[PDB]
Order: sequence, then C-alpha cells, then structure tokens
Amino acid sequence: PIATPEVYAEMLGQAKQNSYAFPAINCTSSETVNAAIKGFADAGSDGIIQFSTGGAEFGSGLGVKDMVTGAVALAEFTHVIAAKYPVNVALHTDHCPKDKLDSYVRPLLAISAQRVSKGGNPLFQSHMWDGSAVPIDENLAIAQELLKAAAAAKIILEIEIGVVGGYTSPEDFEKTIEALGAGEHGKYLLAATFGNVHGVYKPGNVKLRPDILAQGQQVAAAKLGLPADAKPFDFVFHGGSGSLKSEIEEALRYGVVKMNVDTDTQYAFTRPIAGHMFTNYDGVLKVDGEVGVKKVYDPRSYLKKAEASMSQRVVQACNDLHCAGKSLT
Amino acid sequence: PIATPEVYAEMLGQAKQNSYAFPAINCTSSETVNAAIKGFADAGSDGIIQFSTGGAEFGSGLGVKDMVTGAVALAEFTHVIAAKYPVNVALHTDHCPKDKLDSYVRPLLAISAQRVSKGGNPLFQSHMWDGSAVPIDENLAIAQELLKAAAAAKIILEIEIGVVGGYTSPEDFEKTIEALGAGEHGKYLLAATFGNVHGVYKPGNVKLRPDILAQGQQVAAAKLGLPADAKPFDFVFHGGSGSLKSEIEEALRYGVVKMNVDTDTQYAFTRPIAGHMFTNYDGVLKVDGEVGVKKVYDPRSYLKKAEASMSQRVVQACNDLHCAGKSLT
Ligand SMILES: O=C(COP(=O)(O)O)N(O)CCCCOP(=O)(O)O
Ligand SMILES: O=C(COP(=O)(O)O)N(O)CCCCOP(=O)(O)O
Ligand code: NA
Ligand code: NA
Ligand code: NA
Ligand code: NA
Ligand SMILES: [Zn+2]
Ligand SMILES: [Zn+2]
Repeated sequence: PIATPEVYAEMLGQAKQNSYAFPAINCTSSETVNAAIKGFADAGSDGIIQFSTGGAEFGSGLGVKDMVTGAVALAEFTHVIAAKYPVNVALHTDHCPKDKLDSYVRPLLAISAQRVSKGGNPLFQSHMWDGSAVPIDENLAIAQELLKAAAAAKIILEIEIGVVGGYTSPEDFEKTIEALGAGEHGKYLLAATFGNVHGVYKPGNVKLRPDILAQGQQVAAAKLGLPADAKPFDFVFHGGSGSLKSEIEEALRYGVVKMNVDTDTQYAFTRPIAGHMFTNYDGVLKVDGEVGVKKVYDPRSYLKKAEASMSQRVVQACNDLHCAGKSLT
Repeated sequence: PIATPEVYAEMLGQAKQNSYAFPAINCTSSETVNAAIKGFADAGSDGIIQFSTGGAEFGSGLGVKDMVTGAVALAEFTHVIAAKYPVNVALHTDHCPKDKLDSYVRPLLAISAQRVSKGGNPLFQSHMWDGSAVPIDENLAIAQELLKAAAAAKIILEIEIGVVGGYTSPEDFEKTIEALGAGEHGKYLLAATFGNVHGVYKPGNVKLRPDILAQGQQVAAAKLGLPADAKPFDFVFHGGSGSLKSEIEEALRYGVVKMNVDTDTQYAFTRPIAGHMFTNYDGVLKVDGEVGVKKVYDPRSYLKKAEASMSQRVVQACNDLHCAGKSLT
C-alpha cells in the first residue's frame, strides 16, 4: 500500500535506528512506477517513488506540460497499483527550487492539506525544497514557512544545504539545527552535500566525503546538548547512481535514510529496449517492402523488458542500502 | 474532460447523424494515453481511449498482472490528465471473451455501479463483450444480462456478432434487435463483421463488404416499423489500422460511429524509438569502455518522440474519420 504518514515516519525511524536506508527511485510514467514497486516488493522492502519537476512535466504529457497535473496523475496511478503489493511505498517530489514552489510544491501541499482536513491522508508523504542555490539563511527562512505547511498536511519536508553537482560546512549544520530544530517543529530530511553529483561518470571522478555527515551529527548533537553519538539529522544521499558500495556503507553509518537513484535505473530501463530494437531490427522497421512484425513493434514487447530490467536494478539498490527484507509488513 | 455518460451519448449521437466516427485508440500506459489525448486535442476532436485485456494486464505491472487493477489505475491517471483538455475523452475496454468476463468486465461494471449509486459518474463509459467465439444465441443471452448491468451503471455496452480475423448474416441482425432492442433497453454499439481483420498487412489482403452494414440497418428498420433511412444500429469498425479511404468513407455512411485503431499507432509509437536507438547506439549503450550518454538513455528523450509520433497518427485517424474539428466543446 501507499505509506500513510505514520508508517512513513516509522519506516524512516527504523531505518535510522538500524543504519539502513531506502532507495528513492525517480519515476516518469506508469511503466517506471510499476518497475520500481515490483523492485521493492521483490526485495521484500519498503521504498520511495519520486517525481522530479521534469519528470512530472513529462508525465502530464506534451499536450499539458504542467508539473502539478503530471505529479497528481502519476500519484493517483500509483495509489491504485501500490494497493496490490504488501510493501509500503511512499511518494515524494524531488528538487523544487524557489521559482518553482508556486507551480509545484505549494499547490501539491494544498491538495494534501485538503485531503487531510477531510479525515484522509496526503497524496504525497514528502516534498523536497531545494534552496541550495540561495544563501543558507534565505534557504532556511523559506524552509521554516514550508515546514509549517508540511506539518499541517502530515508531510515530511526534505531540504538541501550545499550543492549537488552535474561540501557542506560545520556552520551550516549549526544554522540548520538552530532554525529547524531536531524535529519538534515537524520532521524533515536533510540533504547535505558531501561531494555528491547527479549522473554517472568514469568511476573515481566523483569524490565523496561521508565524514562531513559524521561531523554534522556531532555538531548538531553538541548544539542540542545530546549524546556525542547522537544522530539528530536524517540525511538524504543525492546522486546515488554509480556510487561505490563502501561509500554507501559509510554514509549509512552517519544517518543516511534515503538515497536517490535515477541515472542507473534510467540506464537499466533503456538498455534492453536498445537491445530489442537491434536484434529485431527487421520486425520493428518495415524493411525491403515487408510490413514489419507486429509482435515486436508492439510497445509492450520491449517495455516489459525495460520494466523487468529496471526492477532488477531496484532490487540491487535495496541490497546496497540494506533495506532488503526489512518491510514493516 | 472525461466524457460523462450524457456527452458520450451525444458524441455518438452527433457522429451518427452527421456520418462521422471516433478513433478508439488502444493505450497501455501513461505515455500512450497522453499521446492519444494530445492527438484528439490537436485534431479538435473528441475521442475514445480503450484498454484491452492485455493492455490492462500490462498496465498493472509485471508484479501484479491483474486486469481490473491495470484498467482502474490507467483510468484514474486518465481522469486527471483529461481534465486539462477542452475535448471529451471516453474510456472504453476492448475485447473481453466469455472466460474473462468475471475477471474484467463484470468487476469493472460493479466498480462503476457503486460510483453511480453514490451519485457520481462511471469510471469507464463503455465496455466490450466479445461473444464472437460462441454461438449467436448464447452471445445474445449473455449480452442481455450484461446490457441491464451496463445500463444501470450508465455505461454503453459494445457487442460483437460474427468474427474479427487476425461476414455477418442478415438474420443475425434480426436476432440482435430481437434480443436487445434498438436502445430502449439500454444503448449498445454493434460490431458486425463485414470482413475486418486485426493488424496491418500487404494491401489487397483484407476485403471488406461495408454494404452488409447498410443491409443490417435497412433490415432492422423494417422489422421495427421505422422509415427505410433509419439507422437503429450504432456500428463499430474493428481492424481500423491500414484500412482504405474509400471503405472507411463508405462505412461512415452506414452508421459506423467508432473505429478501433491499434496496430498503426503502435508502429507510430515504436518507429522513432527504433530510430533513436540506432542513431544514438553509442550513447544508449556503454561502448568501448565509455559510460554512455545520459541525455539519450534518459527514457524521456525517446519517449517524447514516440508520444509525438503517435499523436500525429491519431490526428491522421481523426482526419480520416471526419471527426476532426467536431469536438462538442
Ligand atoms: O539524486 C538524484 C539522482 O541521482 P542519480 O541520477 O546519479 O542516480 N535525484 O535527485 C534525481 C535527479 C532528478 C533530476 O531532474 P530531471 O528529471 O529533469 O533529470
Ligand atoms: O480493432 C482493434 C484494432 O485493430 P488494428 O490493430 O488493425 O488497428 N482493436 O480492438 C484493438 C486490438 C486489441 C489488442 O489485443 P491485446 O492487446 O489484448 O493483445
Ligand atoms: Na529528493
Ligand atoms: Na519537490
Ligand atoms: Na550519481
Ligand atoms: Na487492421
Ligand atoms: Zn538530487
Ligand atoms: Zn477489435
């Protein structure tokens, strides 16, 4: 089923306590949502589906190109499908910068607040506010207003300090903790940047420093007069694709509960489609006067292959993040 | 918007009065539903989107493989999307033989009946019962029970007499009127077999006798005491793809209000994907130790081309059926 806010909070709480994390898989369509959930279910794991602004716009179709519509349509699809699986699936929206808040996060928050006031659950269980392109103080100020709105909709806010490419400071950690607290003001996830980069590159290109995360927890713990080993932040690891298994295990140790994967699942989806087209070249194309072969230009023939391949990569992520076999069900 | 039962009846009513017909486009996913509606909108036309048993199963994902779930999920997606377009889009389910009635049409009828009993609209505006593989008497006995159930849910039932390849008799037309009436017991669409075949083949292979439909109308009019130019039947034309201009135009004069298109839109969807993979072979594949090119293995890059190409084929079908520019809006 779709994770209720209570289940989602327990998912993240148990992951934090036990040092594992959930893959958050970017999805653009019915096929990729199906692939991601089957992946979670196959791994016996709960999981996160997320829609970027570009992904939501894509999902709304070329005739609409409206993020809210695409997000809502894909969410409504997902609510029906997820009901048929025993694992818990949370819906999340991915980076929303300042100039998109009004056209994406804020109206989605409103939709959920309306559902909640009627005694139901929010459509999405978390939304990301990405303010990494403005100064930390502006970012946190916007975060504080968004947190009030999110809390009323029973939604968890994710925020970003520092930049993801295509290294957060100790003082930034303190400001954040001073502004947002440890979650009394409502639960939030923190994407702090330790060298992470969107996309997949020749390995060794991207230099991760998970120790930045360790230091952030210590500084926050000290500010809050908590245990030295306390972990006041729930971290998010952006740019998960192409990461080393040892990088991942270290980040898990420091309180990463969510790791975003997009590029590697994109490659997994597309790879068997390219393969289908090449091996079936003379059935997918009408060649030498022939009319082609319906069985192979039927989109389901190759999209089922893409789906299965993407699921298998999701199962791999569940094992990399140690959430495999951990579904709260 | 999604067509309400009343505007669907009006769409079909005006199509019949004016000798035009709607494309009924088979869709399996968010991308194809988006392509189909964008096509209708581009043509200034209302339209029908349909889910086969296979399409619905695909839509539910490999981890579910359940027809009702698939149909319902795609339908909920489509309800959100269609609301953003001025044109009317009716949702239909295709081809359900006897052994699948209990797992597809009947359960879906109940879902819609529940929505209607609470004062809402049905989730689908029509469902097809395909009894072409049973004797006509058994066909019509099952149809009578379904039609009562369909009408109660404000849903149009489509039935098939005779057979779609992969030519209806005079008395079958009379039996059909005998069993189901002319719409007083609930509206239904009639797929009568005049030589239709599913799929696209070499020209001259499929030989249609559209005059069978003229004879069906004239014969039913006589048995009903109506004027000779009455058209008691609303006909559906199966095997639309790769059909000739002059047969379609002839069929439109005889009361065809719905033409199914599947194979041609599948080819249109796939063709640019194939092209993308070939021209981009060394970006969609990780070749010679390179990591590929994310901008071309991102599924959106080729799926947007697929969707646009499908929408253009849908626009063509609207032009061929003369419903282009006719949207009730
Ligand atoms: O951190 C990640 C994923 O990183 P990865 O792609 O390295 O796995 N994400 O936040 C996903 C990136 C989304 C980018 O937006 P578009 O839809 O316009 O491409
Ligand atoms: O009449 C038509 C279309 O005819 P066409 O394919 O010649 O355009 N249709 O009824 C659509 C074809 C049904 C598809 O069956 P599955 O997906 O369950 O395998
Ligand atoms: Na995110
Ligand atoms: Na967001
Ligand atoms: Na990455
Ligand atoms: Na055909
Ligand atoms: Zn990111
Ligand atoms: Zn058909």
